[PDB]
Amino acid sequence: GSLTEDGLSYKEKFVVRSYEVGSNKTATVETIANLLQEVGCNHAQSVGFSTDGFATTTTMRKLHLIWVTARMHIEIYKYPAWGDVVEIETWCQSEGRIGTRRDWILKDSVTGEVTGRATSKWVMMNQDTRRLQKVSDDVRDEYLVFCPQEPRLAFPEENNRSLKKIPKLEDPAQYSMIGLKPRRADLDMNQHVNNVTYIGWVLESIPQEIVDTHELQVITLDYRRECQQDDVVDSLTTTTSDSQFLHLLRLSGDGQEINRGTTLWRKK
Amino acid sequence: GSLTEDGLSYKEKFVVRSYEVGSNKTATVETIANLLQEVGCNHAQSVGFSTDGFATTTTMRKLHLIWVTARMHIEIYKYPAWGDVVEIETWCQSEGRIGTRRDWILKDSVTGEVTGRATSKWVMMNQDTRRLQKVSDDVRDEYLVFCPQEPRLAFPEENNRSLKKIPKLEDPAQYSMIGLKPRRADLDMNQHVNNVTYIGWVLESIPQEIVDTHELQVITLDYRRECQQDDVVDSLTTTTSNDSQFLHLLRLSGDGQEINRGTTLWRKK
Ligand SMILES: Cc1noc(C)c1C(=O)NCCC1=CCCCC1
Ligand SMILES: Cc1noc(C)c1C(=O)NCCC1=CCCCC1
Repeated sequence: GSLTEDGLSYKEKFVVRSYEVGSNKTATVETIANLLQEVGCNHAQSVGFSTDGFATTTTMRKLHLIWVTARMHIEIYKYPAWGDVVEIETWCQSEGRIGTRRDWILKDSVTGEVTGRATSKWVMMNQDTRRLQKVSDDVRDEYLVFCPQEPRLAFPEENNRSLKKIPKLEDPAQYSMIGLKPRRADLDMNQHVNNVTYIGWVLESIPQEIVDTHELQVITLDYRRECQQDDVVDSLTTTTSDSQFLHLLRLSGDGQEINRGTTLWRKK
Repeated sequence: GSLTEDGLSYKEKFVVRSYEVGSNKTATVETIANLLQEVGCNHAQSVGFSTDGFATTTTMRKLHLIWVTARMHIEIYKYPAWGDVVEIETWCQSEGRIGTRRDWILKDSVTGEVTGRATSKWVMMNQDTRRLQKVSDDVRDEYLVFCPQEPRLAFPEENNRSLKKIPKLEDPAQYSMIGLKPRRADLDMNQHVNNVTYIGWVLESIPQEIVDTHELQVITLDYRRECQQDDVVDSLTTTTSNDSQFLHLLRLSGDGQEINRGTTLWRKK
């Protein structure tokens, strides 16, 4: 992997591993999501930001400020097979005082064809109080020198799937998976649950028949609250429709929301 | 990755990924175990065996026979850091009519120093009845051409940890983690739970204080029964011991049917 010629984006190649594939002999969506966070981390390191998952600058660390994912949107046209070479390109951009955006383009290295794309919105917050801040001015300058100044959107379409409001699932849910817990493998260097684990938890309430007759095409997820090491999650799914579903992750007892999303599935 | 000059072993290099590390900023044991299974699969493919996790030959598929892990033994001296390059060498060997053995050597590519080693015993079995059978001569000849004919042991020692009998944990267990379930990410191409998930489940009943003051040095695990997609596991641990040793047991949540038993040796950090 390396920053491109202009230094305003990063590229990296991956060979799909034997343990990274599911029932269709193709990469799981959790493998794809892990590959996205890997190239995003390598881009953060190549420009001097932190590599702890928060992509902080010098002044952000001085003020105990971090970047947190608020929303994610992934669209996959073709899942890579075992042994395939995928090329991922990533870049970040300023969204005024609202926050940051990180985009990804996935391509098959042999054909150069776009096989997937992703977008994510990030917000600035105090690491201890968790209170959101509007992006100041001294922070915008420390990281805008690494962003293209002209807009560069992985999903350029005027008001598309990545910018639609997600509603709260109403009880009773059609499908559910209860008592989900993260294990040590799901935790990062600072013992926080990996962002990709929440994707897997959402998909656990999808029935096995849908998974065996359909492929996941689009996934939009809102991150409301962080799940701790000792927290237990309930995964809820209801059909809204191709096949579409509405999702909800909440804490096992009290029912405190952690995530809500939508999935669009295509027949095999 | 590629088979070595003599074709009797396989090597592959890996760069440790950001999401593959834990609290120490070093690779988790599940990442190490996944890297071992990856190079083992690439070696199976390089010599024409199946790549479904069973490493079957033509005649084995004709008779519905598969290789299954019976025991695993891993020793780690130094866990690789984020961005480090590790080199893994693997080879398999005939253990007469008992089964096969697969060995691994982990090295830091920059220093060439041995940072870890692993061994595993495999047994032949009918895929459907799950009945273990002695390895026949037809099968023995189809894979012996890929094994070194002289012994090559990752753990050559005359009385080492990889060949010690593991006892069954007696209730009450000192520590426990209940209601563990595999997710879709933990399943292979044929919807079987990945062998590395069982390692992670064993380590879930280790207290967080041990994990934060010690590093895992040795892990020996016996695989008695396969956990299904819809099965729920209970993880049990009791201290047996500068070092700390534990006895482990994985069993089904209800009835308590054993799936695994093992031992871990931890060194002060
Ligand atoms: C920048 C940066 N610095 O460290 C990391 C790690 C990144 C990064 O790109 N993380 C993406 C997080 C994510 C991926 C897939 C699921 C939804 C959330
Ligand atoms: C040969 C072969 N062919 O496909 C695969 C996959 C292998 C392989 O080496 N699997 C190792 C299994 C394992 C890994 C970590 C500890 C527990 C047991």
